[PDB]
Amino acid sequence: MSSQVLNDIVSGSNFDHEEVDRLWKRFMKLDRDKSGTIERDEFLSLPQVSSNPLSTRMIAIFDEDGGGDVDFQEFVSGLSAFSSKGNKEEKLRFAFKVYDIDRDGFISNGELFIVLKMMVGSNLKDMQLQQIVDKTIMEADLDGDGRISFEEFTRMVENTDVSMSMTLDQF
Amino acid sequence: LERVCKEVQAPAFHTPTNEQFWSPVDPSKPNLAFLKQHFYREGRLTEDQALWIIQAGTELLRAEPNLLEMDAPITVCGDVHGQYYDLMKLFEVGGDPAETRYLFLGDYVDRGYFSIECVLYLWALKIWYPNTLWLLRGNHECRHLTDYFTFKLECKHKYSEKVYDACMESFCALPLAAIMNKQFLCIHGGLSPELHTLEDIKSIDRFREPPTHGLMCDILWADPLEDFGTEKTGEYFVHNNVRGCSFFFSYPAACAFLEKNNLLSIIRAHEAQDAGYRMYQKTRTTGFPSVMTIFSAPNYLDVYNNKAAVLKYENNVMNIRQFNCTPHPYWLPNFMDVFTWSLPFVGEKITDMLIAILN
Amino acid sequence: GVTKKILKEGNGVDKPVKGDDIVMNYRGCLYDSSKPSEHFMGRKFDSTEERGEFKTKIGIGVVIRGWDEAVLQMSLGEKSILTITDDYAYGARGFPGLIPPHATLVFEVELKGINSKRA
Ligand SMILES: C=CC[C@@H]1/C=C(\C)C[C@H](C)C[C@H](OC)[C@H]2O[C@@](O)(C(=O)C(=O)N3CCCC[C@H]3C(=O)O[C@H](/C(C)=C/[C@@H]3CC[C@@H](O)[C@H](OC)C3)[C@H](C)[C@@H](O)CC1=O)[C@H](C)C[C@@H]2OC
Ligand SMILES: [Ca+2]
Ligand SMILES: [Ca+2]
Ligand SMILES: [Ca+2]
Ligand SMILES: [Ca+2]
Ligand SMILES: [Fe+3]
Ligand SMILES: [Zn+2]
Repeated sequence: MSSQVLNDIVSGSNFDHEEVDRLWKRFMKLDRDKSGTIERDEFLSLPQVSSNPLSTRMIAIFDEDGGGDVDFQEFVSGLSAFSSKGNKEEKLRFAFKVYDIDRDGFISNGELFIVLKMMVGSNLKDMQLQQIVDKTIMEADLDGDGRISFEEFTRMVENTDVSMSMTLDQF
Repeated sequence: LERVCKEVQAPAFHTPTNEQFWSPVDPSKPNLAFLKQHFYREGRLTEDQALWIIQAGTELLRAEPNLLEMDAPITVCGDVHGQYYDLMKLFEVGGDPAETRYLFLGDYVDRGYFSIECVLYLWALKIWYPNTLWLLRGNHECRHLTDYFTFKLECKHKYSEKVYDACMESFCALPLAAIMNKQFLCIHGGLSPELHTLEDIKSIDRFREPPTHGLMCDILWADPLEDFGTEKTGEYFVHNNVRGCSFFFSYPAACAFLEKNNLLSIIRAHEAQDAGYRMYQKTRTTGFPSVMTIFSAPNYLDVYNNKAAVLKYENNVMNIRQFNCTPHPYWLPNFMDVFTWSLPFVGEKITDMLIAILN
Repeated sequence: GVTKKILKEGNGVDKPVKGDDIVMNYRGCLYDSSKPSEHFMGRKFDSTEERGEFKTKIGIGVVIRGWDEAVLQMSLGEKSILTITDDYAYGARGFPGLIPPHATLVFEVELKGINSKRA
């Protein structure tokens, strides 16, 4: 259905040609129906994925254009932020995108509640979770628009090693 | 969404303008009604607003004697420990301070995560009602305990170390005791082997951190014996192994003090009570309880499910008013924001899926 | 890595296994050597008293290692102290703002539930 230039995927990412060749093999393992794209069900058919509270966030982040499936360029770009060769900013950007459900570049009150609730379940009552979301926004929202920009996010998490969290040792 | 839980009241997200902060009735004082609801909504002051309140309170407190003397009627209150939402209930049941005399026995801060709201609102009340509301020092109003527990962290999170330091200086100005209605010694903690007459309180240099030993320590730290009133040994004082400092004092010690100083009872706080109060053995001489403990923090620590109480003394009746806890907003441990809280787990979840995909 | 001192035995029959949902009350404190008789529990950093009961899958590595191993050795209703050295908790990294680098943790725990069962 499509074409792509492997050298451009290489130069546009943190990966070298050998790594991208290996990534193509992993992509084919995922692409069970050999369509050339990873459909939602092809992610969710992995038990380690369907049982993970952030599965729908990771799928959505991979699907850069929001078109409903993941092509090889999107697969490589999504993984590139986790390279040990990657920088501090792109790892913070990936973390920001976990919370920014509608991809508009700001975390809203409701987005932050929804994503946190995915992970905490009934460990917090809705009122409790809403209260600490509200106060985090109150503290992070320096320009007063009720939402959290990428710059406001990075300021809040200065003392967290987000780079360590957002790296994979082996590709 | 824009918001998921619409029925949950949002906090006050902005600091008051100076126009909002100052009272329209008396522009030299803060707007109390405004402050009361602002803190109820988890709102913050500006640093300059907070420093003004703390410093204005310090100027009033430092002019007061070590030993206050005031008549009844009055509402006497024990520990509050930062439980602002219960402090609101305390005033509902104890009387509006616009028309009610108050005496607090200390421990305004620590454990509860609304300690700075308790201090700023009580200090604002002191500024409005300097001749009808009084504040004593508790053992928590000092640097050592506020650093060990939560108040220093709370001030640094919500305000600044400068605000914390201003509170510490204000706490050094808090009076240490009161004689209430020429009848009751009111202190936070307890008697002392060095507390012979009331002149001993007056001689203290209170404007300093409490020492680890000595009369000033004991006033803030001492407890009645566990078997107060049914002792076997004749000792007046024994080392307090529960606190690790100061003393337990006995019923005979309390009777001796009261008789020597022509007082009826010691009213104190400092120990949590399931009922919010405890009355100890009556004296032979007058038949008043020799000691009363009053404790005003209900469901203390979110743990004990105890009642709180205040004492309302008027027309020669000691009215005991208990109240139960009120719900309060939730904070993560150490005031942590939800990104700091969640990001470690977020990292684990994401990389667990990438590993599954790649391996 | 972790030691478990029993304070009240549970029912001695229902024990969590890998993959079970467990329900736990706890108080977690920093280790303080000056406090034997408080089980070396110093300053509290968290507890369920102030929030609500704690729920997690057990034995699959989504909580710290000391919990993941010790909880499999509890029975329903058991109340115990877990003393966990840093390499079975948060290690060098600690937890920013809450758990210092290389901290030994002490938890008082009570196993309230395993899947549908309640103590
Ligand atoms: C979106 C929210 C995040 C999500 C939070 C919740 C479901 C709320 C739940 C009540 C946690 C508490 O929230 C108030 C708070 O509990 C502590 O105070 C605590 O008492 C503690 O030590 N516990 C909790 C009880 C089980 C043992 C241990 C834990 O293993 O906790 C786990 C933990 C932090 C594991 C890390 C994960 C990162 C790895 O790198 C690290 O590897 C070393 C181990 C928790 C249960 C995670 O499974 C789930 C989450 O993290 C932590 C000190 C900080 C923690 O907040 C994060
Ligand atoms: Ca496919
Ligand atoms: Ca796509
Ligand atoms: Ca958004
Ligand atoms: Ca903003
Ligand atoms: Fe106290
Ligand atoms: Zn006290």
